[PDB]
Amino acid sequence: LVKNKCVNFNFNGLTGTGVLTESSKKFLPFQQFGRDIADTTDAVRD
Amino acid sequence: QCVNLTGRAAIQPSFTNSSQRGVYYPDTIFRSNTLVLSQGYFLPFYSNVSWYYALKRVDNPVLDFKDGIYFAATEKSNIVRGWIFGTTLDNTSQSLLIVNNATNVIIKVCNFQFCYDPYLSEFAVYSSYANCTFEYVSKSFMLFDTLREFVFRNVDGYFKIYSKYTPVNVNSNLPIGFSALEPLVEIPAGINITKFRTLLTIHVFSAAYYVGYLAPRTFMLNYNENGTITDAVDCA
Amino acid sequence: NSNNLDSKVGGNYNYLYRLFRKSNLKPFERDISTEIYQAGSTPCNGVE
Ligand SMILES: *[C@@H]1O[C@H](CO)[C@@H](O[C@@H]2O[C@H](CO)[C@@H](O)[C@H](O)[C@H]2NC(C)=O)[C@H](O)[C@H]1NC(C)=O
Ligand SMILES: *[C@@H]1O[C@H](CO)[C@@H](O[C@@H]2O[C@H](CO)[C@@H](O)[C@H](O)[C@H]2NC(C)=O)[C@H](O)[C@H]1NC(C)=O
Ligand SMILES: *[C@@H]1O[C@H](CO)[C@@H](O)[C@H](O)[C@H]1NC(C)=O
Ligand SMILES: *[C@@H]1O[C@H](CO)[C@@H](O)[C@H](O)[C@H]1NC(C)=O
Ligand SMILES: *[C@@H]1O[C@H](CO)[C@@H](O)[C@H](O)[C@H]1NC(C)=O
Ligand SMILES: *[C@@H]1O[C@H](CO)[C@@H](O)[C@H](O)[C@H]1NC(C)=O
Ligand SMILES: *[C@@H]1O[C@H](CO)[C@@H](O)[C@H](O)[C@H]1NC(C)=O
Ligand SMILES: *[C@@H]1O[C@H](CO)[C@@H](O)[C@H](O)[C@H]1NC(C)=O
Repeated sequence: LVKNKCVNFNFNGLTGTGVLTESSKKFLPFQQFGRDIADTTDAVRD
Repeated sequence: QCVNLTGRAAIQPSFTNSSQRGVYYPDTIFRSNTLVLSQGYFLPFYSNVSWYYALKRVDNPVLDFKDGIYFAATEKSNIVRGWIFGTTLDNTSQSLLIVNNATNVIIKVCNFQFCYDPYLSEFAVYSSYANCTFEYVSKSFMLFDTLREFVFRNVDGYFKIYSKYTPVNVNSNLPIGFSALEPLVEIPAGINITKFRTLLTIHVFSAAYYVGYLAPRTFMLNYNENGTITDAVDCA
Repeated sequence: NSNNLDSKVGGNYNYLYRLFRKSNLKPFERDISTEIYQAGSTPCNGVE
């Protein structure tokens, strides 16, 4: 996991380009992805 | 073996309403600080609900599973144990049985010859069964009063169950408030369901159960910072 | 294709299908009943 750089992440079949930082969000057991106001993914369980 | 409980009072339903009860999560996505508008099948706000008592009177009548059922149970002694869903409720068609014993739940999709009056005690429900397509064993759904709420929906070959459990006060009446049920199970059954009966243990210890019907409506739902539903509006 | 495994010289008659039904099936729904379909009036009562 190359961190803090512009990369292609491909997490569990979801691909894209971005930067990864730790989060304090808590997910229910049936959730893995999270979407914000613009509906794009922001939080991913690793 | 089957026996007929002679000596009960005739079943008579009372009536109340489901004020802001029965709203379930429609998606498996984490949203926070957002308000969303949704379409679907929901239990209308302030809707008429039927009331049944299990106190020498046992209420186990055949009801009509139209589009989805909201089933609430107020109980301190766990009298209510399970359900049966089907159409003919004979051995000519396939039925779904959900029964909770002390430790686990048992789900079965077979051809059952249900008795004229099903009740637990032994297991005096069906004379015999055959051609079991599906079998499941999990953990008890039902592991002073305690309110247990369920939503049973039958969509696209899948039986979907959403549940919630809260300890309430001795006022057995369906509390006025807001509830947000959470997904529980999806059973691949692939059957036709138009009727259902409730399974009641008899020793009779007090219990009460309320039934409501889902209708097609639009709802406005609210999410908080932590990602849980906290308020909703019935547009119609 | 499975004409090597599912065909017998005398004939294979162990595969079945439903020919008559009162109404169309819904998605991912199954029907294994074996009642007697009633083409017209005058109910059958299993006479076939
Ligand atoms: C449902 O169950 C019955 C009984 O278990 C099945 O009928 C048996 O089928 C086998 C195999 O064809 C025969 O050898 C037996 O003689 C049958 N018994 C009787 C009493 O008819 C029936 O085939 C099953 N149906 C399905 C769809 O699986
Ligand atoms: C699910 O079961 C019901 C009841 O058996 C079926 O409704 C019947 O449909 C036929 C076909 O038009 C009618 O002649 C009957 O009068 C209906 N029964 C009742 C009680 O109204 C229904 O078709 C089944 N669903 C599917 C998808 O087959
Ligand atoms: C219960 O009563 C019905 C008639 O109402 C009867 O057909 C059935 O056999 C009875 N059950 C018994 C005797 O176990
Ligand atoms: C719903 O029932 C409560 C009592 O539990 C009552 O006060 C209220 O007016 C009822 N609402 C409607 C719309 O009938
Ligand atoms: C609920 O329906 C029953 C039967 O139709 C009726 O008697 C009762 O008044 C209804 N309840 C309300 C609050 O309208
Ligand atoms: C199915 O039900 C009929 C009554 O409708 C009964 O006579 C028959 O024995 C039952 N079959 C089995 C296998 O229990
Ligand atoms: C209850 O159901 C479970 C199924 O997991 C079974 O193993 C057990 O013997 C049953 N009875 C009791 C008393 O737990
Ligand atoms: C979210 O949960 C925390 C505890 O983990 C709690 O302190 C906070 O009040 C909750 N958020 C809201 C809006 O209640």
